[PDB]
Amino acid sequence: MFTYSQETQHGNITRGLAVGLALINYGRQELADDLITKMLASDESLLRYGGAFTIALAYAGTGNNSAVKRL
Amino acid sequence: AAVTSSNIVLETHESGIKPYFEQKIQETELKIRSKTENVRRLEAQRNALND
Amino acid sequence: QSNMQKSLLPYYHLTKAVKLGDLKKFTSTITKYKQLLLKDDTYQLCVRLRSNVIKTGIRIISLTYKKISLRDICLKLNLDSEQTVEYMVSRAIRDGVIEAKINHEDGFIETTELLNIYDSEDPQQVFDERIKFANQLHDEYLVSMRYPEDKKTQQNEK
Amino acid sequence: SDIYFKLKKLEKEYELLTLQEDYIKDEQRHLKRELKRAQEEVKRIQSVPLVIGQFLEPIDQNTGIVSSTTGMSYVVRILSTLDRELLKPSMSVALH
Amino acid sequence: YGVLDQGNGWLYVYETPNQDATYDSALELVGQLNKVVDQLFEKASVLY
Amino acid sequence: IRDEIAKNTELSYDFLPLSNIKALLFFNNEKETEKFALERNWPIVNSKVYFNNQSKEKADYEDEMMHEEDQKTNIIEKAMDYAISIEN
Amino acid sequence: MSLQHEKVTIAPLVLLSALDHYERTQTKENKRCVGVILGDANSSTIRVTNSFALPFEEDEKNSDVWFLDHNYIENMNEMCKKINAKEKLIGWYHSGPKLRASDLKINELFKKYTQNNPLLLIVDVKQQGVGLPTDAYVAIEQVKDDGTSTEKTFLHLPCTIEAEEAEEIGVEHLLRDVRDQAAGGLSIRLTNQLKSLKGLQSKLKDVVEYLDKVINKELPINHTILGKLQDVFNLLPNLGTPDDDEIDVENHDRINISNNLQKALTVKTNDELMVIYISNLVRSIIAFDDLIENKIQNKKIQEQ
Amino acid sequence: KMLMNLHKEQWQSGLKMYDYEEKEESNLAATKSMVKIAEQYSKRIEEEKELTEEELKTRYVGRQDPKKHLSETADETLENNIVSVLTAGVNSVAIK
Amino acid sequence: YESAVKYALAAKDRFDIDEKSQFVETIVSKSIEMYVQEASKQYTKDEQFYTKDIIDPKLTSIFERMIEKCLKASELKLALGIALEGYRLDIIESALKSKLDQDSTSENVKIINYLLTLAITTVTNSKFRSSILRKSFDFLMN
Repeated sequence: MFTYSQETQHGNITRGLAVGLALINYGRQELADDLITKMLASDESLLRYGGAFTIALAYAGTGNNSAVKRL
Repeated sequence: AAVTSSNIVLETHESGIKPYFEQKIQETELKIRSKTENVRRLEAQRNALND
Repeated sequence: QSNMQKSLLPYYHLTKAVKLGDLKKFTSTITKYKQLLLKDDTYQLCVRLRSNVIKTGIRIISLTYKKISLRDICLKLNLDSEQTVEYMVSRAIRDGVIEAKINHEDGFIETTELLNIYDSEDPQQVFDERIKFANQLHDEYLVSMRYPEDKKTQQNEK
Repeated sequence: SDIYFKLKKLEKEYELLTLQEDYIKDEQRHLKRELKRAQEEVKRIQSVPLVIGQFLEPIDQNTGIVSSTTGMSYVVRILSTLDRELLKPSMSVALH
Repeated sequence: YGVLDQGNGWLYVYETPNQDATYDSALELVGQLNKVVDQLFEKASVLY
Repeated sequence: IRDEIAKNTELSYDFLPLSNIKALLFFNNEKETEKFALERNWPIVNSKVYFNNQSKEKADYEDEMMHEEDQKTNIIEKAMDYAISIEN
Repeated sequence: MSLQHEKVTIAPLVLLSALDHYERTQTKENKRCVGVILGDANSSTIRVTNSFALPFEEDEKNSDVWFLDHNYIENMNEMCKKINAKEKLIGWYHSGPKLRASDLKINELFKKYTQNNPLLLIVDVKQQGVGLPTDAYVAIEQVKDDGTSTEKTFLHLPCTIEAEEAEEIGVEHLLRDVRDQAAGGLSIRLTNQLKSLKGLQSKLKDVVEYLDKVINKELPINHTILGKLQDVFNLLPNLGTPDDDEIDVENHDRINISNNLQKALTVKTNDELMVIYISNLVRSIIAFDDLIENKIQNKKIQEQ
Repeated sequence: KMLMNLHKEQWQSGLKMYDYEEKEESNLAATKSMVKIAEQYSKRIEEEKELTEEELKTRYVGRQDPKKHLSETADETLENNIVSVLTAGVNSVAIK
Repeated sequence: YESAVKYALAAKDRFDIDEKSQFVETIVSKSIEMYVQEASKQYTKDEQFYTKDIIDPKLTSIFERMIEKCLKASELKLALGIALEGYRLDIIESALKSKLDQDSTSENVKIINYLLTLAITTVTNSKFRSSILRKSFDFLMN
């Protein structure tokens, strides 16, 4: 998902890939910290956009201090 | 007294979970007053900058 | 310039007795007001302040005259020997009271200068005290905006 | 004790208030830099080129009436942190 | 702006004693602001 | 008493004859007076003491420690700590 | 040719164009995009207005082999005279990353087309230095420091970069950062003092090292470097002089005024407090008055 | 990164303390100017318990408020003097 | 508070008659806290690590005995409540297991639920919160 997000210069396809990354990382909590740092460091508008929602889905349905500060 | 504990014997140092209750509840009630007043202080200033 | 002297009448006499460098005046008052000193926990300090009659006796004379012989100070404070002078002053300057130096090869005491400290790093220490206290007042007021507002809200209607 | 075990979850909630309190300082800094940025734009307009009018009369105290050497007559908005006391007498003024 | 030595017959002459032109202004600064605080203190404390 | 007068007499004198230090700090031999001098690290060369010599070495001891550097407070430190209170 | 050349200002159009060209010729891995630099010259301030790629090859086996197209330059110069009147060939750029000695040889041929001395303008495509990536040079000739061998070598011209007011507006607002070309508050000016000192630290190290490698490795002597660095020592301040004593009088003067400014701001925040304390008594009275006044209203309804 | 640039004079201007003639003038001028508006700060607040914000400014001529201007002057000369003593102390300790 | 609790366990000697008497049991309470800090990090690494010398022998013996004292008040929120906090399996498995007795059908389910809801709400640690969940069902099923 990540590789072909960087790869395609079409803007629609990057956004779909960036959001679709999030979905896999539902319920991971702690093991989604590798992904989240990569998405947000990129200077692409679409990558960061889905990058927030990696953080939404990992800790979804219970609170978490680390997640609230980062966002 | 002056050789035995024989004052404030109804709480504090009775079982270890007893002084755990006391120390913490007094800390929490002081803390929530501090955190609300600071957050209000600091928001009055950020509204001034926004303004 | 204190707005009463109506129980401070013994300690006005004490300022005077130390001040001239006179020992007899110190004896007469301490016996006289013995019950009062005993009550106020100031009698213990007056065993040391017997000692400081002469030590502060020096302090006016070395201040007045920058350079004054060992022998001249024997005149003034009626001291045993020239050597007796040197001992009293030497203690006081370790305690820092005089701020002076005794010269034994030219037979006089030379009161040391303070100079100009405006060209030294001393005013930077004074400011540091002032700066730190003022920063603390700006932070404190902002907290105390909030506090009356809580008190009033809790309070029953007016 | 019951209150004490309910507490544990409350203390976490107060911790997010703690994080709000750290968050204000980060917002503050952003705004202060930016107030000076906003102000820089307005200095661009204050300075050259300008075109010289003659100030007539205030019609408000934030909006005035001027004439120009352009050959026209306008209603203009008076920018703040400038003197409103020296528009009383008709004197030459500059319009952007 | 001189002083006279009688200890050997000399005349020491100096130009104006140099002074902080800044510190003159700063006495005036303290004098202005100080009365502002008397008013602040009066008015905030006659509320209660 | 003998150790106490050495402390007073650093500030008072810069140097003394060995017969004068002898009279002042009370001693019945010159072996005692010089032993006492070299405890306070004052050369007895020229037949004069030299009080200032111990003063130098106490000052160096203090400069090596990190308890003396921040007591002074340097001007780079004062301004930067001054700057962050305001911007806080 | 030209004997007026002190500085070369570079607009950020030129720096970006060169950068693009490297990546649109597919030349990478320390191979060279070389292009012509266009704009006014034969002035103390050289300004480069524009740039365009030239066809160019290099073989790093033998650097006495390269390909430069002779047709292409003429055709581009003709076109470029039409768009702006500013534009004429005033040198050639190199894409770096360093100044190779292979760059003399190219410069030698390049002199013929030019109406001035050509410039060797290095634009680095990977970012370098606490200072700029962009460093400018002019070919001059001089005698060495061994007093033997007159070699055509390259004279550093310093650079600061400039753009017209036409270009500049678009630069300022496109940028979406703090900027090292502008600055905000006190907080950013503490940053600047740390960054400026860090540059000194790194730069000093290069000087010592250079001194080492002269007496170890035994690279040839330069009295240009050694001579300039002789001056540095006499310029050097020292401690214990009357001058440092005059610094301390000024430090008291400036911190004292900073103390009075601080005191002033204590009275300012002491004002805000008051306004709120007045606001608190007025709000608390009227808030409560309303409730009382409502009870009476409700009471009319109830009665019948 | 290219568009922005990093300046080589960014490091030189950091490590240069400006001429001292201009600094005696700076402190002297600034501290004196705040006396004229310090006095007017009292007259503003002779009353403040009066209603309406515009009203306060119309009675005692508090237009372009003496509280706001005087403070502003206090913050801006203060920012420069802290940075100047900083630069001066950095250079002397650093270089030798 | 910290010089005192560190000194007590550093010693490896007596401070453990103060549980049995009344003196200072604030030292004991800080020892319970200290246990959370070490156990957390070592629970990821292993599920057996309680008999290493990294963890103090006083620290381990105090932790179990505190629970013993809890159950004699006959309020089981203390026993279990501390047990979850300590990143300890052993205390929980045993605590739940002993006190099911068919006091009521309704009530035996309640004993487990206090701890169970506590796990979900309080503990965000993924590894641990998963383990607990399997244990809880084994006693419910039993």
